[PDB]
Amino acid sequence: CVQIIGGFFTWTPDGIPTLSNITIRIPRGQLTMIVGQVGCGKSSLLLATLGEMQKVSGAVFWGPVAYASQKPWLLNATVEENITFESPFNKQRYKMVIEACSLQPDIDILPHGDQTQIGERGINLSGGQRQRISVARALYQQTNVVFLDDPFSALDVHLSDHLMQAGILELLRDDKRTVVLVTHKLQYLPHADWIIAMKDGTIQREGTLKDFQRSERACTKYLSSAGILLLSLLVFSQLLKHMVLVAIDYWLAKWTDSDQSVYAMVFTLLCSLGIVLCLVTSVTVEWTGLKVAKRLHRSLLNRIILAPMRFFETTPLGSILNRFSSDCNTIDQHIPS
Amino acid sequence: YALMVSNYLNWMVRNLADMEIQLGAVKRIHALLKTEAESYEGPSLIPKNWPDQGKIQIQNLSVRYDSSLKPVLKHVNALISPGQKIGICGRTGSGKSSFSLAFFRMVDMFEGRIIIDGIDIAKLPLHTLRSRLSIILQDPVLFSGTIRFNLDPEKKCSDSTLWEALEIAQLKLVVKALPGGLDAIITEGGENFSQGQRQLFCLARAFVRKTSIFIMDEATASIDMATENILQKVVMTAFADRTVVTIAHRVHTILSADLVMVLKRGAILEFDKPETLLSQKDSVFASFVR
Ligand SMILES: Nc1ncnc2c1ncn2[C@@H]1O[C@H](COP(=O)(O)OP(=O)(O)O)[C@@H](O)[C@H]1O
Ligand SMILES: Nc1ncnc2c1ncn2[C@@H]1O[C@H](COP(=O)(O)OP(=O)(O)O)[C@@H](O)[C@H]1O
Ligand SMILES: [Mg+2]
Ligand SMILES: [Mg+2]
Repeated sequence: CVQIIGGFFTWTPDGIPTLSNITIRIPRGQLTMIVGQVGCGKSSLLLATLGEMQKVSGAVFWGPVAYASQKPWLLNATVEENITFESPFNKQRYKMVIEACSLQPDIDILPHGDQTQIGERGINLSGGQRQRISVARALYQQTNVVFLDDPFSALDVHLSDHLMQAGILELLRDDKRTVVLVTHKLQYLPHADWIIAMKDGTIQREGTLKDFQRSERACTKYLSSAGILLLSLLVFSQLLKHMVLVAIDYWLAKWTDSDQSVYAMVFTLLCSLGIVLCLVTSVTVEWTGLKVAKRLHRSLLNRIILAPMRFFETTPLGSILNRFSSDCNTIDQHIPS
Repeated sequence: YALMVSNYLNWMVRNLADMEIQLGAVKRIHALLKTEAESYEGPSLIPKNWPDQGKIQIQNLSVRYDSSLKPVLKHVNALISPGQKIGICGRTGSGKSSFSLAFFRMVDMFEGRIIIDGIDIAKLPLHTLRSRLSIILQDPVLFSGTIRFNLDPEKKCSDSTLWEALEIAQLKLVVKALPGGLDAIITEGGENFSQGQRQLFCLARAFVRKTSIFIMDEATASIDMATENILQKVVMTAFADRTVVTIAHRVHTILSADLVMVLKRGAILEFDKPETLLSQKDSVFASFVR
């Protein structure tokens, strides 16, 4: 049984708390409905019971616990993999978990009948599909205690009825596992053994039901954005500088092995020409880089803004963002040098 | 020059390889630029203020998410009188969220006609169509910043207006209990607010928008029934002089409405009288569900 005596914790090293004086006993093979208004530490009680949040002052006792959180998540893998979760496959077990989760028809409707590569976070899945998949994961695994954090938000009346009747009452209660399910519906109350009413982080009443009811194409546009006048000046200045550099060295070579003032003036003139031309080259290169950077970014953002929702759902968002950041950083800081 | 180039050769080869890699980077940017076919907005009905009369009518409507794929809606026909609350029901995959997304022209393969006060998209760009309605989603999103930025990014509201909008949306007490009431720092999602509170903040956006037509896709998704009933009563008393179309998996909310339509496998059917709509189906789709 899961035991808690003297619950007390807050979400900081120091601060006013939301967990205050919680006492709860959860015997095995028993259903427990936590209920209460919005913001009554239901998920927080679930996480503190999970040991993920060790209370400041209080005792809590009960292991590897399966758990489907209030905001589900999927792995970069296949559906079968998201439901196995490193556990070996089973012929009847997997089919039972699938046929209890109201998930086989939708799975077979998918483009790949199974092993469909679930996109990042599950974009190519619907709202209820991801919730059903998370519940299937938490329901397929072998463990004692299962926490279900509102697994009925993104389901209708009929799917919720079938799922609660098949998996929670027939499949879970079969092996006499322990179930802590937190939601708010009508059908579930007459089925559970314990009821826990929360209010402002405190347990209002406590116990079983009866006692509770008795209680009170790429470089072209790049060079065009660079500018047909700027890159041309860049190439021209580069070539001119290098012509000056080679010429001064050749002239000096022909002079050294020997109109001395003539050569002196020529050398002094070329030594200023070289620096003028090179300075011009560097300035032009930096200007070109900046222009490319900002025109490309402005084009990118207004190309993404004018996109239809089908394109946003279709495209993997991780690729969009990583291309954005990596490419823009490379262009801003690696392309000029 | 020989001793110079004997090193600058390897240097030059390395620089050329680097330029090639960076140019492939630029090429993937340019390939990303030109997709997302225009789908752009493109002035006779704009100069006239958008009518308050919420009379709408959809005739022979279909909808397809992807081009040349299976149809989601089929032979949709419905009408809605001005200033009347409209309820919609149906199972999963029935097409309610598709109905809402097509009401905003978010699905690019619709067939039929959508008339709103003798006015349709025949002379209107997409912006005036994005400003004419209000919509609350089943998927609550909240971007970081302050509460003023989530409630009104346009920054065109007085503090009393937002305080009243929160006190009407049943959210005032949990706002007052935070440091920096209207300036508390919100992070993307997080646990600063539970799912129900995010739903309430979406409701508050809807409150402050002050439009003529409302769409409510499961505002019941993560709200307790005890608070949800009184919240719906208050939201009906508040938005009395405007049309609201709801899709909730709660039975009582559907029950309180006058004109309720049930979406079928592909189609719909409308019914009005609460005593007639419950025995005409031979007590199958709306009575025993209640
Ligand atoms: N990590 C956190 N940081 C700050 N506040 C939190 C955190 N987690 C929970 N809370 C507060 O405690 C309450 C927990 O509410 P919750 O149990 O999740 O509601 P529900 O179960 O109905 O969705 C919320 O009101 C929230 O303000
Ligand atoms: N973004 C999408 N891309 C492709 N198909 C979709 C998309 N959204 C919904 N569908 C399909 O439309 C059908 C029902 O639409 P939907 O609006 O999701 O109904 P509901 O709101 O009741 O879940 C489903 O069979 C689903 O496969
Ligand atoms: Mg919760
Ligand atoms: Mg939906």
